[PDB]
Amino acid sequence: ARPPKVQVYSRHPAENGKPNYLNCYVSGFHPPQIEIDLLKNGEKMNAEQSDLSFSKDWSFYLLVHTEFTPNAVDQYSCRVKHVTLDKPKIVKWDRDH
Amino acid sequence: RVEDVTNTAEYW
Amino acid sequence: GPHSLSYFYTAVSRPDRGDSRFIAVGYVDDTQFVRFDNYAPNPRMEPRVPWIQQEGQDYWDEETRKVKDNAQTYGVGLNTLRGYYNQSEAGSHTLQSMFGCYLGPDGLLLHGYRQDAYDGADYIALNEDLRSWTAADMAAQITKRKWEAANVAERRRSYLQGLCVESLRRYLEMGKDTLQRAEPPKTHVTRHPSSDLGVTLRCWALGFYPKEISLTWQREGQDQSQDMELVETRPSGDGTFQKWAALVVPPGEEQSYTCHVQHEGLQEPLTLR
Repeated sequence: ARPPKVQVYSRHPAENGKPNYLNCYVSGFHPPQIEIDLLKNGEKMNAEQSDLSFSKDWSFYLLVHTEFTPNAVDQYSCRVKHVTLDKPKIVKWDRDH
Repeated sequence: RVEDVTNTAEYW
Repeated sequence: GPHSLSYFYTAVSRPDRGDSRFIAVGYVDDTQFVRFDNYAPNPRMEPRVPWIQQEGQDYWDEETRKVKDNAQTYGVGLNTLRGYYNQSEAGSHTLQSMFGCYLGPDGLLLHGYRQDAYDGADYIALNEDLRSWTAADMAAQITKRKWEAANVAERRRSYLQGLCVESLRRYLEMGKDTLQRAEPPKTHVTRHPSSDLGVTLRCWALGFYPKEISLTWQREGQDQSQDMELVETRPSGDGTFQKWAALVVPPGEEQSYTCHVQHEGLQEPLTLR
């Protein structure tokens, strides 16, 4: 079993008030059974999930992405459930990383 | 024209 | 570099009896162009980029037929492998396959590959010569033995040398606008007065294609690369990729540090400060 790596980020540099795209990239995990959700202030967002694929070391990766408009109020994060994580791994979004 | 047409496979 | 046509198959057994989930994805270089999933009813091989839509019905019908038969093959393979390893029917298991071809400078196969893995680990692989197999353990040696006696390597090799390269050349022609273009990274350095009188400089490369890129920070007066915070290359969501490399310097040394960016879309290596 291999635990997932999680990155949360915008497609374009975040500008307040300006429409963009929010991505949660989860990689390096096995088995492939995984739950990935994007959260706005803790509540689940409607987002697309890429088709299951894997890297050269056979570990899997998925991308969950959706349109979003960042501001100085709403908080964004990504929650991942996998067998290797005793608790759901939550990574907060940050315009700087 | 892109995927291997496997016939006689179920052969591991 | 040499263009690539690659296929990734994932078959996941279910404890809920007999079927198994089957997912197939196809890439030209780093661009996904087709997908298949047996979960939805009336499942079809489907386009995932505009250019592949230039193909007619017969193409999609043949691809759908072939991947469905492959799916049933991997369903049987999961049970066969479970038998080989003396595992119970209780747990879920996975069977992965990656195969494909690289285009040489003469329009012929440069390198062809086929590899299978069971539960995340190497099961069996076709060798460079495309004529012999490498089994990773004793369970795979039964598969290696069966295959060796049925000349399976021959058909795999005739697929890789024939149909694969010709459809790769065909795909490079159908989407020459986007597939044969290298897109350079849009780079910029952001400054964050964060640490206790320490300044974080982060060098961003955005929107580059293909995947491969080099991001380093160099310090005037030392030759090696400087220690840094480097995130893994990540998809932008539109078919491109992004990356950044950050480091913290004393709050007076901003222009003593240079970020160097190497990407095949750049006419020459890039230097920012």
